[PDB]
This record gives sequence, structure tokens and C-alpha cells, in this order.
Amino acid sequence: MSYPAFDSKTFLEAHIEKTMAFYFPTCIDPEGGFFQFFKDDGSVYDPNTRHLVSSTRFIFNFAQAYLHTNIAEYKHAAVHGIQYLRQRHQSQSGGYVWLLDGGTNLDETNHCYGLAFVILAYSNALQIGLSEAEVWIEVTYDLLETHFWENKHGLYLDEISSDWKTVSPYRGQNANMHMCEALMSAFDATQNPKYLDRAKLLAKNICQKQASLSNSNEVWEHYTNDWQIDWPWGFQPGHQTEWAKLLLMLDKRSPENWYLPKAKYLFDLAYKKAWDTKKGGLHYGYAPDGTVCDPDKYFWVQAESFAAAWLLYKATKDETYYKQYLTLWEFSWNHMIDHTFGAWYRILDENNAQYDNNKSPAGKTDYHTMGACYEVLKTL
Repeated sequence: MSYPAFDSKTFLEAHIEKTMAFYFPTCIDPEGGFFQFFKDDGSVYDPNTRHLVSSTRFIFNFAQAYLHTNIAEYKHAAVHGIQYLRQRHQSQSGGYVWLLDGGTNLDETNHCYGLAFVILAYSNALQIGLSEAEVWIEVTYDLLETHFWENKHGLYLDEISSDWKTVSPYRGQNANMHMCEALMSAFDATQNPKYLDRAKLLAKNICQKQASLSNSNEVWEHYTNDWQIDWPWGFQPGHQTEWAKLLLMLDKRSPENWYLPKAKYLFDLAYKKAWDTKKGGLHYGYAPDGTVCDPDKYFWVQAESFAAAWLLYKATKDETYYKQYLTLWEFSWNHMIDHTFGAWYRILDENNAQYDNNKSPAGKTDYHTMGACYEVLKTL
């Protein structure tokens, strides 16, 4: 054995701990919230600009770490995060500031994607004991119901302007994926079956209905306001495998006989199309053609895929998925993970070369990789 035991509790916990150590305590802004732009070495390289997605995802980080390690200062960092979320990001209209610099808002557009992560963050707040979050979740859900929920399609639209008056013609799978995920987190935290029912409806609508609109029956990213397919461009493997994971997670909460075959199908297809057989890892995107059309290697794709693989292996006992889990971890250990400073590199080229030394710009808190580890951990 020349690799770590990627399927061991010890390894997964060790890796999470080293990733946590890259961000803590550097990301803490004594002024409020978190710094969101980190160099490979840990340096903050932009202390002012903040994005709702990192503001919420860091809440996920510290909350999950507290739930697993029971280290008190992690609960403190999560609460610090919640405070920043509610006092700085949560504006007037109930909507959340998308992007901001100091006391100035840069972008006040309402993104459904953002709202999903706001719900995710409130779930985590609740599970670490902020009793009030149950209400916050409940509030945010209705903001979405009122403004984003599109009952005749069973999906959420993507964005509305800050005034709440101009709706974007754009429809996208992404907001619905993360929305589904968030609502599962909400169901676990609250047991309110409303949320689980919405998660399963989103799952059905994206993975069955919207998927059927494609040749390969894979989930396409971009849709018209009809929710017809609008021809980044191409299929995104990471979202196929991410969906596989979500389906299996739903299949353990509220079973459905198409979940496992669909997860199985999406993963097999995505992995086979996107795995770089010479240098390793999954490419970022391929055409409906199946031609790889963006060969860069992203962290979240590797991570969501090894979570999906692990779940698939537990579900089927097919040793294929175990082996693929090991391949994804091997590639990751050898190329994505900074063994000096901790946490994952964001992106490599074709040849597994870094593009630069920006470990985590806004958006990346290593929510994806720690989350993937956490869910494999539940199965152990």
C-alpha cells in the first residue's frame, strides 16, 4: 500500500481536519464574516470582496466541523458567519446581497442559487442549536415560493432583479440541483416533510423530465423560460455525478424505484465520457456528441464524483464503483490536494498543471470536498 486508505474513517477525518486547518483561523474577519479569497499558501489576497456563496458555504464548513469534532470554536465561527449573513447580506426586501465590498453593495440581484445556499446555511445553524433557524428556513422557503417557484413546471427560475420586478428569461438546472440538496438538509434539520417533498419533486423534474429532453438523457445546464432546451456549453460530468449522489441520498430518505438505476446510469455515462484515461481525473465538460470540449480538471467535479461513486458502491456492491472511487481519490491525492498548506487546488489544465496560485477565490470554501468526505463518512 502506497496510498492512504481512502475508504477509512481515519483518513477521511484526517483530510477534513487538514482542510479545516488551511482556512481556520485565517478566514475569520474580526470585523465580521469571512475572508473569501485565498492564495495557495493561505494568504488572503482580497479581504474586501465578499460573495453570498462563500458567506453561506463557510457557515456550512464550520457547522459541519462542529457537528463532527465537537470543537467549540467551530461553533463560534459558524455563529460569527450567521451574524454576517443576517446583518450584512440580508437586505431590506428579504433578499440577499449577492456581492459586496465593505459597506457598499456591488450586486443586489436575487439569485435562486444564493437562496438555496442561504437555506443550507440556516439548516446547519439549526442543527448546531440556533432554535430560530427553523423559522429562518421557513421564511426563506416562502420568499422562494412567492418569487421563484414556478408551479406549472415544478421548478424554480434562476434570477430576479433587486427591485423584484424584472424576471430573467433564463432557466437553469443548477439552482434546482442545489435547491434540492438544500431542502434535504432542511428536512434532516427540521423533519418538516414539506421540504423533502419539494426535494423529491425537483429531483424528478430535473433528472426525469428535463433530462429526457436530451439525446443521452443526461442533465443539460441551460433552458429557455419554456424549460425547453437551449442549445459554459456542453454536459457537465460533475452535475451528472452530483445528481447521482442526490438521488441516492433521496433514495435512503424516501425511496423510489427509478432512483438507483438513474444514479447508476448518469454516473456510468458521465465517468466513462469524462475520465482522462492517460493522465487521470474527470474533464470539465463534453458535448452531447461525447467529445471532450473542456479538458480542465476542477476540484468539485472530482469530489462530487467520488461521493457519488461511494454511494453507488454501497447501493449496489458492484466493485466497479469502489474501484472508481479509488481512482478518483488517487488522482486527487496526486494532483488536486495541496499537501503542504492543506485544502484542494481549484483547477488544473489537461496536463495536471495549476493555472495559478489562487487556491480559493470567492465561491470556494472547500464545501464540496469536505461535504463529499462527510457523506462518505456517514456510511461508515
